[PDB]
Amino acid sequence: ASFRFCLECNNMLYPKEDKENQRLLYSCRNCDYTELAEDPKVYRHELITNIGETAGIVDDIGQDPTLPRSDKECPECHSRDCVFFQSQQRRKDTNMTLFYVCLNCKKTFRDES
Amino acid sequence: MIIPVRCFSCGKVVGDKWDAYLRLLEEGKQEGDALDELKLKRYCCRRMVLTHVDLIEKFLRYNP
Amino acid sequence: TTEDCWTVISAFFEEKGLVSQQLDSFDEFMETSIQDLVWEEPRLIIRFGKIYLSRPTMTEADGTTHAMFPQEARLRNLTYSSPVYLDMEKKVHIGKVPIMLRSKFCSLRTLDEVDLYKMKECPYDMGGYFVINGSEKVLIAQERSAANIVQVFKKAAPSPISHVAEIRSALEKGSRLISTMQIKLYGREDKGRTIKATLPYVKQDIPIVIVFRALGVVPDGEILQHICYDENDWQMLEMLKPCIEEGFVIQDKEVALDFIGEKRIQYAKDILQKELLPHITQEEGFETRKTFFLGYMVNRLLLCALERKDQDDRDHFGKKRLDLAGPLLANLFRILFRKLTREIYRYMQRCIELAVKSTTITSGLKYSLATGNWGEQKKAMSSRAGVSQVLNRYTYSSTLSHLRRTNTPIAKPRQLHNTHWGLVCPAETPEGQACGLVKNLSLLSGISIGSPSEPIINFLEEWGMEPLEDYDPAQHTKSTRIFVNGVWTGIHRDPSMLVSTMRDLRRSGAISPEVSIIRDIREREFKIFTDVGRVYRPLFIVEDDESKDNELRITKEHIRKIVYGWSSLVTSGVIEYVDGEEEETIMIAMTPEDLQLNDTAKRIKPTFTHCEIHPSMILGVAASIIPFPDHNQSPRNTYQSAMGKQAMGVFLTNYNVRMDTMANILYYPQKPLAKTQAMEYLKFRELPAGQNAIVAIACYSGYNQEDSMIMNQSSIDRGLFRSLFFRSYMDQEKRFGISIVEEFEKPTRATTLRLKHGTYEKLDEDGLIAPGVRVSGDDIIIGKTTPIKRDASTPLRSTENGIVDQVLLTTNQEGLKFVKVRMRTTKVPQIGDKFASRHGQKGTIGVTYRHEDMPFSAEGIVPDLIINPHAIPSRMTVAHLIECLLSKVGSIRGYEGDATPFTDLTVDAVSNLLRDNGYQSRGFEVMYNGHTGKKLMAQVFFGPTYYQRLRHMVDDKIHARARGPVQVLTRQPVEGRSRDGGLRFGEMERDCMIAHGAAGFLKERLMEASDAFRVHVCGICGLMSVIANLKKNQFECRSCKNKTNIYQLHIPYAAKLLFQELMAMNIAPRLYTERSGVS
Amino acid sequence: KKTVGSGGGGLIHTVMREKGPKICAELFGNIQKVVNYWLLHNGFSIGIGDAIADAS
Amino acid sequence: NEDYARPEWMIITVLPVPPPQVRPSIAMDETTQGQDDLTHKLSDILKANINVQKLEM
Amino acid sequence: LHKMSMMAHRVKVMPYSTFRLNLSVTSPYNADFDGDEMNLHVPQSEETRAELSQLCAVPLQIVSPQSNKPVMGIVQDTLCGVRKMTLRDTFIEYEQVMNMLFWVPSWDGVVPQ
Ligand SMILES: [Zn+2]
Ligand SMILES: [Zn+2]
Ligand SMILES: [Zn+2]
Ligand SMILES: [Zn+2]
Repeated sequence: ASFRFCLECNNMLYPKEDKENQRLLYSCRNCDYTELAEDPKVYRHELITNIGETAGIVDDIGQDPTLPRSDKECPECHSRDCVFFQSQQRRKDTNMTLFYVCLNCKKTFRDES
Repeated sequence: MIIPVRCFSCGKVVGDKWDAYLRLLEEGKQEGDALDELKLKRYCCRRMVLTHVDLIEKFLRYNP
Repeated sequence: TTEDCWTVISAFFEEKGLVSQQLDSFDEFMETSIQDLVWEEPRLIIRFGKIYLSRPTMTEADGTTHAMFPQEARLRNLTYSSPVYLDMEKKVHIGKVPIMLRSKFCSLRTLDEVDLYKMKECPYDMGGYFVINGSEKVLIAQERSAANIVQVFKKAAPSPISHVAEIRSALEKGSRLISTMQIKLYGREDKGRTIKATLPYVKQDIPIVIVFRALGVVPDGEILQHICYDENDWQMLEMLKPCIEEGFVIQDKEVALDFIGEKRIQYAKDILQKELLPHITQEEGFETRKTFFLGYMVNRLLLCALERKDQDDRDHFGKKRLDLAGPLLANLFRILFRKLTREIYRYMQRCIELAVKSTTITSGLKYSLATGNWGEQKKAMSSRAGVSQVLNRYTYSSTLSHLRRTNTPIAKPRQLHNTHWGLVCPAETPEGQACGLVKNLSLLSGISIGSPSEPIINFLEEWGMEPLEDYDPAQHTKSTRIFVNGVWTGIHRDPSMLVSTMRDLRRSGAISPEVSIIRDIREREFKIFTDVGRVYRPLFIVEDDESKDNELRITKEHIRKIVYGWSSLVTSGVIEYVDGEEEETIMIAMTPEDLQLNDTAKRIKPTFTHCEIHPSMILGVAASIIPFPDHNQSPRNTYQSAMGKQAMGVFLTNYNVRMDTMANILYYPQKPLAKTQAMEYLKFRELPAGQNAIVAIACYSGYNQEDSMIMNQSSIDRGLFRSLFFRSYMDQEKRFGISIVEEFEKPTRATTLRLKHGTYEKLDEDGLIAPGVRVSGDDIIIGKTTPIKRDASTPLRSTENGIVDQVLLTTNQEGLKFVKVRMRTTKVPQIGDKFASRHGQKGTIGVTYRHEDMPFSAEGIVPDLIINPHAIPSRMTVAHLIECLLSKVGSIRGYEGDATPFTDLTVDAVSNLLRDNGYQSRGFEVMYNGHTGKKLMAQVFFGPTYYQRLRHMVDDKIHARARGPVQVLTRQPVEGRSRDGGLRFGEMERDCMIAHGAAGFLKERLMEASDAFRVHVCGICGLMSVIANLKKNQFECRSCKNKTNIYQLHIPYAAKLLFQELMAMNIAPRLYTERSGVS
Repeated sequence: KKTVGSGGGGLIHTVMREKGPKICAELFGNIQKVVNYWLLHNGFSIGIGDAIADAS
Repeated sequence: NEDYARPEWMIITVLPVPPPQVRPSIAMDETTQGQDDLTHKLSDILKANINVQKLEM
Repeated sequence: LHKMSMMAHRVKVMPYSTFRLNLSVTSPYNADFDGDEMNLHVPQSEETRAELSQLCAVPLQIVSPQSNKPVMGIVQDTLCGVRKMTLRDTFIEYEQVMNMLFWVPSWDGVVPQ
């Protein structure tokens, strides 16, 4: 996504409606600047997350000895040296499935069934 | 703290066996056998010397 | 092999010794630290320079200034401190600093074997203690939640606040302010959510928004630059929305610095350079960095507040430090020196135009160390008591433990956390009250000292380190950020090489082995800790340097090689110091061997980066002496871990020249029949704590019931478990500036009478007794008087007695007569004295039989002790039974028995070796009842086991009183058996009796057998006024003017006072002998 | 334990109720002296061997 | 109750000074000090009374 | 914390510096001999005594009112052994059968067939 703010007095962008033409506009309440809407989405809540399970996986995630070793095989390079874990979402209501990543691609294949 | 005249457990003397022991060590390099020959059969009288910690030596290095 | 790592361990103590920490941390204060402290906030409206610290001296009247020595100060009750001088600029003597024995400024530090023997100092004495006014004082480690670190706590449903993050800050070197930053977060995880933070001196709390504009960043997106490092994290961003609107009312730096109530705005700055996050540095042109910090904090916050990271583990030892001796002498000093600062300010505020009584720095230090109250003296008790105690000297392993002890100021702290592994001993810790709040350090653990930051800061900003100043979160995606001592010194790109270079630089030894470096890949960060107070242990390095397969760097050549200290063993990259924090990101292998069919008897056994030197090194003094602690119920080990500190033996060898109050020596000691390889370093063989009793676990007379044991009189006569008991009464000849001195004589008559009860006939004319004298009852031990001729002579405590063993007279600095007396006494084990093994199997004597009465075995062999089988099932302590077996073999086999933890020895193995010698494979033997000679229908577990004779012998407890010395304030009896006192009859004892309906008896206690008193009340004003002159009958009671209506009652004097008190508080307790309110 | 313990049916509970306080208080001393004596001659103990499970 | 306790008597005019047995001294035989905690804050009160008066005259 | 935590006992003077108490009365106080100490108080009136024997005597305490059951049984050695001694396999001959009846103070003076 990577949405935007605005130059001149660098602030948050609040949306307003383009009355006479019927369409959405975005603006600022410090100056006057106005740019159209990037997307119709404004806010989302999500009471049953799923984002943040893949939590930062730099390639270096294979030199951290405290991680388990699995001999499966990625959906691309077809290797057999993979590491895994469970969601990093510390939510008492999460589930316990294993996500596996391979040091020779970076997929997120599970073990679930 | 010096050797105990007579063994607590059974009563058998054990005062003399001191110099004898510390010798059969230095030279003859024994334990088990030395003792056996020193006439120290059953573990009861036995443990006395082999468990003795001659502190007196360091004490003697003291002035009065 | 396994037996090899032992030699490695041997190599360690040969050079560092059990008390490294203590000395090392002391020297660090003397050598360096002390200077840096005096040169910071000195100069007064005239500067100060280098300081001189001369050696020990004794300025006493009737002599010049005798160069004093430890072993003397002890006996004469002095102070092992030396002078301190400083060339002040506009030579001078300034206070006496107490040196720490065996350190660096203590002359002993050089003298060799024979050399020392000549200084009277016992070689086995590892020193490490101070000698204030005689008694050996040992500074106790004080734990405290580390500073400068990011945390996050959730705050309960009932509270306007949801979560909160805190960070304690203090200058690692320089004053050390104790002001913490609080960045709260009101509005619980529901309600319609502001974010406020607390600043020093600000009444209310301030909303983060203003704080950004107040720094120098007023527009958005340049702000989220610092906060969020991923424009695509809409979640985080959302939360913030309502907050921006809060500060939307302040659109610039002027009002920003304003609202905090031109004068304030100017003042605002101040509060940013001296109050706002005061650590890091208070310079000037660094504003930028902190902004990135304040962003990284609010980040760490939400990372939890969004259920992505758990709440910070409050008891994660790694985030806790330990202020050893060296550090303490700082925060204490400042408080003083600052009063010294403003003291020299007072002399200048008297000079209407040398003086500096350098005893305030001497006596101040003394106060604390003597009592245990750090914070100055004065009407300031608002300090902490516990610090510095009276070093134990019951047994050697007792004393040891005490120095290696840690405290921890106050249901969750008391827990045994994971982090405690390796660094602290799991068992040794006091029962009841504070239990777990007093931890003892493991053998391998050590504390940091204080290395330097720059030689690694440079080493960074000269290897790939693009400064924080100019950062772009989107341009620089995976930039690995690095933290230094809780500060963010910029990020770094690919670190993998940068990392395994500094760590290799350390292994050669050019950047102290004490620094900590932790890389948290799972977040892309690098923790750097140089700090002073970080506990660390040592581990083996593995490294895959095998281009022909997949192996430990260390070889059998390093081993046999053991100019080669332990410092080289580290200067060769064979061992690393891993603190609790760094531990988090490593993987440690247990057994070196295996972790790189079986017998159905032995114990079932269940990428590697490091190995454990040896598991039996995680223990401290207490558990270290327990044989097979891995065979007993753990909570039991924890008991012996305490009782050990209470047994008898020999605590030192110079003991024959010590004039200390209370001391016990076991007649004939005995090194155990079974031992730990570690004992080899605890000099235990030269200082045993007990004897090997010929145990026999069986039932007999029924006097060995309920944890009470039977002891064979016959061998008690042969000197078994006998012990000497010392005590040392001391006195002085006090004076007054007004020439009035006391005397040390054999007083009699002379107008006063004020004398004691016992006899003085056993007093030679020097006013002292002789060492032959058989003292008893109350007999005066010393003879003193006070002319104002009243006796002030000291009498042997009524309950005690024995024989004098050595008396000695001596001068005092004030040219007074110093005299100490020592009394000896042999203590024989008695049908009541307490004993115990090394397995929490404590018990006292119930009776004592002789050889005949005693049960015996065909061989002849007879037991010295008989404990009951019932003390085994629920106690679960099995190792005891095992210690017995093993020790029954080493006895018969003559070979020393190894008992050390996890080795390759089993009960089935030992059993076969015992079958090779001749006796039953399980120990058991036949026995004939000493009374009839007939065999016992059963067999018994007859075998030699080690037994310590703990102190607490009857004759030190036995107490009985019937109308004795009464207290003064109350007039009830007095406390303690020592003062002939009386037992309390507290609530619970009352209650019971009342249930029994023992009305009268109770009334008879509280009155006849204690207080009681006849008071006269007034029939009109129910008060205790009446002037009852028991002769001329005259009663009276003015104010209500009566003399006719008066009553007599019998009430406890204790109560009468209660009333007088109540009266003195203006409340009026009317007592009526007739009901008046009716109904 | 079941028959001479601090239990309901307890032989003690009954002797107090059926014979009285005195006799039962004495009853102890007897039952004691007797047992202890017997054991004194019959002997009794415990050792590691009482804690090992069969080979198989 | 106008007789046993009237609201007004909750303020003290003349202060009841308690005797030795209430706040005893503990001498080290006889010719040595030893004074109670209260045996200090009484003179302190006294002084705070004296000085007070010596500011009201 | 018990009604039985305080009871009147008959004095028996014996040697050696220690309070010698009966075994069966261990659990009421809930004591052991691993070092435990005990307080003793001494009555003073002529009536006090009666009050001690008529309300605090050990025999009266045998039955605890809280659970309408006793509070003193046969502990350790005596208990453990009585079981053995009871078994059908347990036989005793005249020689011992004599020294045992003698040991019973209450013996009716009649040898059972
Ligand atoms: Zn704008
Ligand atoms: Zn792949
Ligand atoms: Zn023997
Ligand atoms: Zn009156």
